[PDB]
Amino acid sequence: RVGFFQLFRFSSSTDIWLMFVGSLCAFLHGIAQPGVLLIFGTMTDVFIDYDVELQELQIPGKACVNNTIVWTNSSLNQNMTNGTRCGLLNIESEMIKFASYYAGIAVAVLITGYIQICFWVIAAARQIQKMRKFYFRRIMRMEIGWFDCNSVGELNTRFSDDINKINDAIADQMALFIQRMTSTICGFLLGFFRGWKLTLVIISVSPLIGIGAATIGLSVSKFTDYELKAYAKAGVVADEVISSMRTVAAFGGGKREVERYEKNLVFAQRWGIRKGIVMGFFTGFVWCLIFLCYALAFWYGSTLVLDEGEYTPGTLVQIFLSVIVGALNLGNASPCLEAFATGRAAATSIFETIDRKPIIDCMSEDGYKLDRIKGEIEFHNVTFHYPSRPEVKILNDLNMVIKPGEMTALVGPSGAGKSTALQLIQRFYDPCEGMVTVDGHDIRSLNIQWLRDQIGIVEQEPVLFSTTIAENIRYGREDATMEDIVQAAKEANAYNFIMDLPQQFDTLVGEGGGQMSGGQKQRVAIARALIRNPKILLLDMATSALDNESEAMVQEVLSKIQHGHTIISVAHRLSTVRAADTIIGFEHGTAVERGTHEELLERKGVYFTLVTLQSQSYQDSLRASIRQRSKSQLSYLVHEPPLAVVDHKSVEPAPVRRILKFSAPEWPYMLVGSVGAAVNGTVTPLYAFLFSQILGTFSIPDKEEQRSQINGVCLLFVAMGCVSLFTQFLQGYAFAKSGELLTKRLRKFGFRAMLGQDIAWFDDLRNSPGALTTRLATDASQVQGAAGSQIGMIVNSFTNVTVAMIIAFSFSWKLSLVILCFFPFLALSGATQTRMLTGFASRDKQALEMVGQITNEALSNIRTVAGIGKERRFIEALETELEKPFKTAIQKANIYGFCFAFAQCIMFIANSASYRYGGYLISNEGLHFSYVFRVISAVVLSATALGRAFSYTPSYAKAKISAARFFQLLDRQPPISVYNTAGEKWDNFQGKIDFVDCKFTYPSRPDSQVLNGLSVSISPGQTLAFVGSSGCGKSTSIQLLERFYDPDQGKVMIDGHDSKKVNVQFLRSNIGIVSQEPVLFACSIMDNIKYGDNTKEIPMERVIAAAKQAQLHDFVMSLPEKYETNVGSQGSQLSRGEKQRIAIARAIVRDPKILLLDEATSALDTESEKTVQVALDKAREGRTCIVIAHRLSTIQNADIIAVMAQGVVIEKGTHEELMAQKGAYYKLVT
Repeated sequence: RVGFFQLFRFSSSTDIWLMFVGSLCAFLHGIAQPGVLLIFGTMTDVFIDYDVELQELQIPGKACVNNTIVWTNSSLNQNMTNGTRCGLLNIESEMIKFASYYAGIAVAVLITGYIQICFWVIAAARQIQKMRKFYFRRIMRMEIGWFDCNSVGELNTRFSDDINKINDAIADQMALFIQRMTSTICGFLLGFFRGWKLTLVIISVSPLIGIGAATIGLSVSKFTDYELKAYAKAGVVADEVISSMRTVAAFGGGKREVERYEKNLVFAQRWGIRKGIVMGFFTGFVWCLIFLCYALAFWYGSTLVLDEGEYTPGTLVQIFLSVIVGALNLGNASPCLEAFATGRAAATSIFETIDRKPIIDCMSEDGYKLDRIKGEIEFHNVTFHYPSRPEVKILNDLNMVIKPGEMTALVGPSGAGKSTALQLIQRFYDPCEGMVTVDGHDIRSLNIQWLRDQIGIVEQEPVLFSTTIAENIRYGREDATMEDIVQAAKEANAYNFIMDLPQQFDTLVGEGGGQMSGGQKQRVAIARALIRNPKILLLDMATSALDNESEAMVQEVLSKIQHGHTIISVAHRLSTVRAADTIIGFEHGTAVERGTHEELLERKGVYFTLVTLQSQSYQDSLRASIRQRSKSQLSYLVHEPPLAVVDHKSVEPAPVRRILKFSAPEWPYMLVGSVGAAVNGTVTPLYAFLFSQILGTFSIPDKEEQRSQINGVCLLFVAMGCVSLFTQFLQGYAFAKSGELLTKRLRKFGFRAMLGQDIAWFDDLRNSPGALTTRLATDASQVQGAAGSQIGMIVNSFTNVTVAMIIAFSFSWKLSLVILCFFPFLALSGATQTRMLTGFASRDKQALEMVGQITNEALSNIRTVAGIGKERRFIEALETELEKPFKTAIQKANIYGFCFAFAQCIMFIANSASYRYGGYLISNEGLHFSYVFRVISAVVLSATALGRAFSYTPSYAKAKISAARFFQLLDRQPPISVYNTAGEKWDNFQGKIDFVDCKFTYPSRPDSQVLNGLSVSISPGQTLAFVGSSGCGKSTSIQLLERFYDPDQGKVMIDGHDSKKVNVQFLRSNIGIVSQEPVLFACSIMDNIKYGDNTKEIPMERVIAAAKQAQLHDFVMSLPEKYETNVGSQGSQLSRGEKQRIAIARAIVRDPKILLLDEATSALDTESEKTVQVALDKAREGRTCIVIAHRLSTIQNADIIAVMAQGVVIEKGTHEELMAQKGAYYKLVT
């Protein structure tokens, strides 16, 4: 949507110069990497020429008998027919020259790379600082309707993240893109313009590699969606069971659910296997294509192109490496394009909200300004509806006037637009129709900044800012003096309270500061209103948010010193309007009454008389994890060139011992994958060795032998390609299978154990059903990243390194030690880069936290800022705060630039030193020149591989964290284990109950809501009813009788057996519960009814009897499919009045000895209550029932009752004798 170059719209001249210089330096640096190969070609040509000369000089004196052609004295004044063929080439001098060239290139790369990053990062930081301050300046000027439409929760995200995305888009990423694009262009150009036949030939094979890479890329996304579609077949079961855990526990259906989940994990396992197969196969295919391209390139570059005489070996090597480098760095530019797209997309909202012109805003050009106003204000035909929902009219032809120097009160229903009238007179909105005037002038065309200065409002709910009390009061008026603040506090009745504080007026009083009671906050808000001595005072239900004592105290401050200046007040309670000079009533958004107390007492005064009479979900996480893991595995496609230059850049955690011990059962797959990875690691140094071998053959004098050896090496390349294909595919498949098996096992055990935890474990907010589902789906999958792939990567890197070191030390140990000095730096470059980057990002976010704090404080209560406070102060405060992120950004620029430039330049220094020493070795010791290339390339490639090994940072730690989260679960021993052993069982269950003064407080809930002193007993067959308060007892007795919780103190006696001694499952097998909400399962009606005794089979006749007893048999028979009809989410919606009867049948079918009717008959209508009450009453025949009902005594008049509201029971007996003793039961008939 937004043009990419629009992102730089805030660039200044200094920024333009910085970006231009950075781009120039990036261009020069990018040229360096493919440009160095030109020197390498001539270096290898010199090596080969010297080797040919040296091999010739070993022949035994050809010219010592005859003149012949090319002997030693050809360098001297002798008649050798072919001319100079010796002496003139001093190898050491040439190598000195080339090492000097490499050192110079290294210095240039260092300087240019540093400047590039430094300048680009600095320019981006400056531009985004300016952008953020401008964006905030624009928000604060939006009309409040714009804030009604837009949520603060997303404005904060726009301010924090979206601008960070733009930063990433115009930050160093642009410089890296420029460098890599110029590098690849030069890499291809220096091939084409040195040899075009070979360059064209090796390019012509590129399309197949492109197809392979594109196939892998498409596969990532395709199989992400396929996996998500696959696992949901079990995700639905998991979510269903966990979201309704209490019913499953009550009916003991855990085993069936576990089996159902196990039966469904297979689809996800299968799709994981297939994704692994595909990805491994295509990676192997790409590797095979790479090696076949190598073989073709070398065979063709030899035949008819080098042995025929067109090229020199140096040109061949240079062309090949230049094309490889170009292809590699074209690939590395892809992340920059993704970053550019993300930035271009994210900038749409920011720029549109920056360019938006506000309807009404703080300004001085809005027009007229009055002086010496009477304060008189009036309305005319005002009709208005909130722009967030224009469907509903709030005001309708409002025509009312407030006289000056007096008070006016507003009364009426809350929905009569009572308060909205206030927001219009401080001009939060303009009326849709009509006009509002003050002192004879329309509010529009009157300078808003001046207008809101005359008005002073008392907020409906007090709001204070994170500063001192003195400043919070001074916000009302800037030039207010300290004694003025003291006077305002005294008038507001806050002075005495404030002076009692530990630090008095200077105490911080924000939400982050010392907390205060609501009354004191309202008092200080009133002081803030008063300090500006407003001409018009608005009281928008000040006391509505306070308790009775604070209500009275604040009302005492109000209506006491309020005279001279007009007051417009909305009454929280009607009694307070008695002193108003006038009273205006609001109904259907129009003024009606218009008469003072005596005049509105002309008739009933419905409101006043009435008040006096009455009062006197996992999908996001799973998708992200799947995509991130797929991308992580994609790193193995990396392939550098030999020689040349490297590819610069492509709750506590559990011990790995536990993870591997848990993953033991699938060892053979891991072993096979390890073998595959070992061979794959061996591959790289072997191809470096083959390259060095190729270079050597060009010094062979016998042309036919040279041809034979080159053909042999090409065949070895082909064989290595095939081996790499097969081994890569095998590794991928084996490790994918290991990971999937581990994930399935872990999910099975995790879900199986999750059903064994005590109910209280589910109540914890840390164990929300959404959180549990996310843990089961995502975390169970991430654990494989620490067992399967990690072992393979470790083995791969280890084998690579060991083979490379073996080759290097076998062929030359003196040169290896020289090149080995740079090995640590090459290995640690990438790891240090990544970890420094993430640390800097974390520090930058920590710095942004303060801007987040200030901006959230400003926006969360924009109404207070705009109406009474000052808008400009917050803009300037945020501008001042924005310095810290810029300060951190500058040092990030410096440090990151240095660390990047040094990492780039280290390789060139290594080449310089290594070849400088190799020259000496060739000159003196007599190494074959091929060994120098062999050693250097092998060591460098092993160093790069080892460095890439340490890049496991993003995934390994979180995999261990997930493993720890699962392990803490698996070994947990809940206080009440459904899987516990047998205990205190008996066959003769009688259903006798007895509560012994139980004490209970909920965990994860506040220690209030307590059950205290409950002591009641029920004989078999008698029904007990609980009624009274809506808390502090009643319901919790249901959950204690069932083993959901155990009493904190006291005991519950079931048939004379202590509850804590009875086996949980055996006890729960005899109880039947009904809940106010009849939760059901998506199976058929018959399945739900059969759910009652899932542990055993039952005939259909029992279901018929249960449905008949539940007033359901006839109803279900009327459904299209009868008993087999599907239920719940199937779409066959059934009203609660029917699902309740289904639940009643489910409870009855098991023939429980005890019934728990937890507030049934709470349906939506009286008809449902009538339908279900008969079924409930029939259910209790000959059973011990603990019935709880919200309805009056009509329900519970059947049997004994308890009525208390404090847990303990004092009043107990039949309703008739409860009536006789004049108990609290009378309230049920009063």
